[PDB]
Amino acid sequence: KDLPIHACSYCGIHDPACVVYCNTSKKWFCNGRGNTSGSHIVNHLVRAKCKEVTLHKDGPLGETVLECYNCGCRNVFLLGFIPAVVVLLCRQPCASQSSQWQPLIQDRCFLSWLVKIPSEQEQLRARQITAQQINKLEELWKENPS
Amino acid sequence: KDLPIHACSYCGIHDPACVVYCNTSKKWFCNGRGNTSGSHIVNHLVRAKCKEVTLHKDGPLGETVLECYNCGCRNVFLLGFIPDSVVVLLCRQPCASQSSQWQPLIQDRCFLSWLVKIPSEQEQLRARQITAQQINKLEELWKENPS
Amino acid sequence: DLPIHACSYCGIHDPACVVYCNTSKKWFCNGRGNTSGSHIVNHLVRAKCKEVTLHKDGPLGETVLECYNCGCRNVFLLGFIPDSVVVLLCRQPCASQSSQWQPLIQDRCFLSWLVKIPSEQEQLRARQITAQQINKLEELWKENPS
Amino acid sequence: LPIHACSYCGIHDPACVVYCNTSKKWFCNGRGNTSGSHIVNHLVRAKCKEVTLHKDGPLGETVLECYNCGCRNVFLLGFIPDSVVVLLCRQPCASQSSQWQPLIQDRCFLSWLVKIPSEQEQLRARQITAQQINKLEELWKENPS
Amino acid sequence: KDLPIHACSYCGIHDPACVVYCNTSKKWFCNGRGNTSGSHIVNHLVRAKCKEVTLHKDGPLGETVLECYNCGCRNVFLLGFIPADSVVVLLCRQPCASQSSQWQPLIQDRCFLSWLVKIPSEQEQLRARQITAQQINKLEELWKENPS
Amino acid sequence: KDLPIHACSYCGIHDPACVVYCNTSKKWFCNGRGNTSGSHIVNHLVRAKCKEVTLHKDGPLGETVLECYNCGCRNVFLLGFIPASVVVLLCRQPCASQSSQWQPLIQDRCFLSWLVKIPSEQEQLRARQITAQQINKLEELWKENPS
Amino acid sequence: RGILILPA
Amino acid sequence: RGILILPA
Amino acid sequence: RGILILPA
Amino acid sequence: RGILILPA
Amino acid sequence: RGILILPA
Amino acid sequence: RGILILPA
Ligand SMILES: [Zn+2]
Ligand SMILES: [Zn+2]
Ligand SMILES: [Zn+2]
Ligand SMILES: [Zn+2]
Ligand SMILES: [Zn+2]
Ligand SMILES: [Zn+2]
Ligand SMILES: [Zn+2]
Ligand SMILES: [Zn+2]
Ligand SMILES: [Zn+2]
Ligand SMILES: [Zn+2]
Ligand SMILES: [Zn+2]
Ligand SMILES: [Zn+2]
Ligand SMILES: [Zn+2]
Repeated sequence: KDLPIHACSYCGIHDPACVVYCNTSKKWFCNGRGNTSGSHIVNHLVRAKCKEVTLHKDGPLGETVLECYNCGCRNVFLLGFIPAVVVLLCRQPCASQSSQWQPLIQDRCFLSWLVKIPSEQEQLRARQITAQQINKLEELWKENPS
Repeated sequence: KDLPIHACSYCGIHDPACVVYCNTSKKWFCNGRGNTSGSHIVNHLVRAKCKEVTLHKDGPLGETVLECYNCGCRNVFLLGFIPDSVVVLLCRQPCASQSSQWQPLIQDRCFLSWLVKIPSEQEQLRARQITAQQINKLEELWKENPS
Repeated sequence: DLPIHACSYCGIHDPACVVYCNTSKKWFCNGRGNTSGSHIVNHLVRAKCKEVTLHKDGPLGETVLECYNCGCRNVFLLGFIPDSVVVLLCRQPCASQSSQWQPLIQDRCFLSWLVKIPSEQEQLRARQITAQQINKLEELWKENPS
Repeated sequence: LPIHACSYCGIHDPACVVYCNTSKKWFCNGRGNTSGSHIVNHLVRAKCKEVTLHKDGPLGETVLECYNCGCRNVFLLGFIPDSVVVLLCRQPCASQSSQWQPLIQDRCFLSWLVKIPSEQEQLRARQITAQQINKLEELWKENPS
Repeated sequence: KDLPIHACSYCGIHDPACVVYCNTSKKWFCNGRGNTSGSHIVNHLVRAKCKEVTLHKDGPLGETVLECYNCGCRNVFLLGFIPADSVVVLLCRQPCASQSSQWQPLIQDRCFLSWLVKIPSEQEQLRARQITAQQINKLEELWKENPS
Repeated sequence: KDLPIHACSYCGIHDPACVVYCNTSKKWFCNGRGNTSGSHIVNHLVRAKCKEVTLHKDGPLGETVLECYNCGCRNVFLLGFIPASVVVLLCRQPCASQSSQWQPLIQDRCFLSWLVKIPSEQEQLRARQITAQQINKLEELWKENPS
Repeated sequence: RGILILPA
Repeated sequence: RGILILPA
Repeated sequence: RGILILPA
Repeated sequence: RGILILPA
Repeated sequence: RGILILPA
Repeated sequence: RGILILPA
């Protein structure tokens, strides 16, 4: 099939409210858990040791690079938010007492108001891939990124 | 709230076509995954090391303890079926052996959707959200205080 | 020069908040202001009407509310029964056991998922009008509808 | 049979029949062999709501309607008590701001409005089953006659 | 035998999830193909030049006239559907489902989609009266003078 | 001015080779876009949810309700044609089906120009100027007062 | 119009 | 009725 | 009128 | 005519 | 006891 | 860049 360019490189889900652009690897991944214990994008970020993401314009939040309001850090593993509207802040120093906060990644997935968790149903229709197969595929991606 | 007696002990969904009674633990669990990688009922059966279940009367099939037509085994991890509109439950072995196309009732660590329905996304977001860790701990505690 | 869909009592024109009276052919909002019921409902009781239409740009689009079964348009007889869909039905007979149901007008306003409640903030900015002035005005609308 | 005989079973005591204003046929307030009255069953099946009582009945020729707003939906009308009756919609017209009892209880009209035919009078009728009513109403769409 | 009122006028199938009411000719037809290349209901619609149908009350979807959500058009050859989890919206292909106003027609391979009207099994069509293409055309030809 | 009865109800163009009668609303519209992105006639058909049209007697093809040769369907959104220097109109389905090179009568939301002439810019520049919103505005008022 | 006088 | 001869 | 709720 | 699909 | 008759 | 307005 000719699936869109913003489809999860693991399972193919392409709902724009559900996929995340990895700025470093230059490939999209969704925020569903599938058959692993974490979401596809997070697992990818952990495995490939990347940290900066971009949302899709047709998601609820539009095309948006996540970064600290205060200093511009783009490390999603350091970023979090405080209600008010949401303001994104590094946990340290920018959200410190001197400068109610919660990280953007909980239970190794993006919070669903940031990136939609695909429903169990829609993930059933997507390409089924096991944890072995992701490591399977990530290992290869350095020699052949395509 | 005082939720019905057949509501999922992990997250509370109580649609009767979606819950399964654990005959050993004497509690109910749903066939949605929630925030885990398998369904609640299966995870409980694996974790509490149980095997015999009962469906709810107001589910599609009424109140029914699952068991083999041939031998009466009640181990759902061994039960399955082979196909118009009658279904016979059979152990994969020996009762479904060639000497005596088969598929288990538990696939992808949940019960088949025609047996026990998967709760909708809408329906799982509204339920009490609980993590895989929280389940693991809570199952560990249930030996000390089932209440 | 207020938009055509402004509450004839107080002027709110947020399309998710106003309702067209199909008989009197004017618009009314689903906020209470300082009354004990919402403007649309208060109007319906005073002018003795029953059939309404939602706004084109509201969450549910342009929609004459009516029973799924018999087509009755009497909002005071209609209610609903529940994945994310709702069916409208007369209380009698169409929602009877032989033919979990809840009426569409509760606490003398439309349910907010049907017609949005204007916020207290948004109603203070609207033209504020007292209970007498409305009955006053409904009395006048008989001779001069304008 | 008279023109006001129950189109289902033929009963024609004028204090017992009800005119359906939409389908333009008459029906009795007896149950016969069914679980509800013929007229109510008719109203539910054909999806009608407006009726007229018979002139030689205790209340004479009368289209039932709300005193306050003029609604004619029998499924919404009711009354509250010495010897006068005011018909009122349950909502809004009978609300607290505007002990109420519907005119249709136990799938028939109250007996003081339209009398329930006797066991004697229902036995001498054309016996008809619920299946048959359901069947016959289905045909009445193409050939009402 | 005395077949129910909703039996296919061609072959006798009367499973309510399998028959479709032709609103114009006022007869019932099933969605099985038999020995033709299309379902009895579709074949009837093409030859008798009809277009508006109604499903049976005891089918999965109840008594329901298929029509466009937007304009109320009832032409089954123009209607199609769009998903919304297990909810579906019907729309004319044009204009109502147009880009400016992923869509699929209700009739594919000359039958109604099976989730709308069930295709009888080969087994269940074998038990029904067998009818050839020749006999149907004859009968449609006959239905004009004496619909009975 | 006293324009003919067959003038575009939106902009006043009245060349009989350019206007189309709406059989339901009983008004005329031209096949020019003016200041909008589609022709006036189509925009009205989509807006008022109509479908059956009639051409003007003094046009190249005379007074004619467009319809399928085969079944008499009059829905212009389903109609198309197949060349014969003769043309036959046919529903997309079933009448133009394989069992029963076809092209719709409406492409890029106007009637094909051999069916209805597109007015020249000169003729559209002189017409009453109207915006897409004003048309939306004007259609909404027309059920309350068609006049 | 909404009023019924009971028979006795 | 369904057949059109285009203008000469 | 145009919306269909499909089986389980 | 009578069925409503509510927002997200 | 071992047999399930499912509806359609 | 660091501030987010959430859906309805
Ligand atoms: Zn994925
Ligand atoms: Zn920072
Ligand atoms: Zn659960
Ligand atoms: Zn066995
Ligand atoms: Zn107001
Ligand atoms: Zn109703
Ligand atoms: Zn009777
Ligand atoms: Zn009333
Ligand atoms: Zn057939
Ligand atoms: Zn049509
Ligand atoms: Zn349409
Ligand atoms: Zn024009
Ligand atoms: Zn045709």
